[PDB]
Order: sequence, then C-alpha cells, then structure tokens
Amino acid sequence: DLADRFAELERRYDARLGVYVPATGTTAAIEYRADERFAFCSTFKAPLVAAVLHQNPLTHLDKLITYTSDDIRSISPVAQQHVQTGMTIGQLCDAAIRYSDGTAANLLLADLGGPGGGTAAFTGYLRSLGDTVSRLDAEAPELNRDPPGDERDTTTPHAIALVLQQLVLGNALPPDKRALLTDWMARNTTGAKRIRAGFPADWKVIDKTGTGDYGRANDIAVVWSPTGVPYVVAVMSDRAGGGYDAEPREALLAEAATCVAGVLA
Ligand SMILES: *C(=O)[C@@H](NC(=O)[C@H](N)c1ccc(O)cc1)[C@@H]1N[C@@H](C(=O)O)C(C)(C)S1
Repeated sequence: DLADRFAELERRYDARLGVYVPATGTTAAIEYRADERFAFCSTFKAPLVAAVLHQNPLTHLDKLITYTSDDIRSISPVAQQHVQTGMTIGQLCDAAIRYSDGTAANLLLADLGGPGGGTAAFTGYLRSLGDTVSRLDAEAPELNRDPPGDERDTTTPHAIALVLQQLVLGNALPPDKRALLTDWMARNTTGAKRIRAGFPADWKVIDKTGTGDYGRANDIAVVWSPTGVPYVVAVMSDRAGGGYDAEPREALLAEAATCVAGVLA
C-alpha cells in the first residue's frame, strides 16, 4: 500500500514527506500530503525561468547582465566565476536551473522586475497558470529559511506539479521557449540522487531540485516511460524535528520516487 510505504519513509527519516503525480491516461493521481505547504527552496527557479522566457522576445537571452561582490549572497557556483565579465540572461537561466545558482535566480527576479525585487511578478506568473496556492516572498538566501509551518515562500506538491505540467507538457510557453526550459532541466547537474535515482535508466528524467534549512529537500520532475508516456512527479520533504540545522536527506526522495516508479511501471 502506497500511503503505508510513504508513512514508513517518514518514520525512517524523521521527516514530513509530500508527493504528487497528476492523473493521466489510465493512472489515478498519486497523492500524499499533496495539499500541505512545503518551502519552495530552489524549485521556484524552474517557473522563474519560464516567467522570464514568457515575458521577453527569445533574443532577450542574449542581453548581458552585470553584477558585483555585494550581489553574491548565496550558493552561486556559476555566478561567482563570471562576476568579472557579467552573464547573459541565457547564461543566468542555465545556471539557475542546472546549478541552482542563487545569484542567477536573484538577478532573474530583478529582470522580471516590479515590487519585492520581482517576487510579486513571479507570484503573478503562477496565478496566471491557475496556481492560487503558491507564494514567493523573499529572494536568496532568505527564501530557504522560513520557520516550519510559515506560509512565506511555500508551494504544495499538488500546486507545483500542475504548474510544471503546464510548462513542460502543456501550452503555457510557445514551443521554442518550452524546449529551452525542457533542455535546461534535462541537463540539470543537481538531481542524480533524487527522483532520477528512483526511475529505471530507460525512463527519461528532467528535474529541478531544492534544498533548505530544517532538513528541506525537494525535487520536481517530468519523466517519460520507455514508450514516451509522460508523468509529472513532485516530491517535497523536511525534517523540522531536527531544527534549523537538520540534515536534508536525498535518500528519502530516491526511495519515494522508487515507490512511485513501481506504480507507474
Ligand atoms: C535552492 O534550494 C538552493 N538552496 C541553497 O541555497 C540553500 N542555501 C541550502 C542549501 C543546502 C542546504 O543544506 C541548506 C540550505 C540551491 N539548490 C539546492 C539544490 O539541491 O538544488 C543546492 C544545489 C544545494 S543550493
């Protein structure tokens, strides 16, 4: 029994786990704590890139953005290396998705513009996709730090799955922009030990991870069966019982995904 297996994993990792897989074709939706709020952490960077792509002509990707020492305020594997030269919008999108670069995401928020350094426009983009649940209130590093239960900077496995479905599988973006977002998530470097780890090699996986304080570990993915049948998989977790410094536990996500993959096979 699936709910029993997820609850077993919660006890194993002293965690709260949320899972959603939308209904499609002949599979019922898979849901576990799917309507409970979890911190976005870096998972927001996927719809952020979509927002930026949607808002501008495709060749806005070629615009050079400059930034300085005081803009590096969070884990930023790429932006720290290019600080002397700047990064184009396309480079920033690439880094935000593939390396979960915090500075890149902060600069992309500013590019979107408006109140809250872009967080309000980001939230408005989600509302345009019918997501009345999610909210972004802060940028990096603050967005990963809200106390357990606080609704700031949260989504739900249900809400973010439906957003990702529209972005990758549906028609939220035109095909060319859709393909850019899909390819960056396909080439993600941070996700090998999460949803990817729970699906057989002959299934295609694209994803965006998130990791935060209070043992937060998330992953949102689109997977394709060996016959090209796609599914959206959202797994979110925290370990609030260990306090602020609780270790995120990727293995929880790998195990949850293995259970999901068993049902979808
Ligand atoms: C978004 O989730 C980002 N999270 C980190 O910036 C955050 N400071 C943090 C990282 C790791 C911890 O143990 C605690 C807080 C980036 N996205 C993450 C991811 O998995 O995608 C990282 C790649 C770790 S950093």
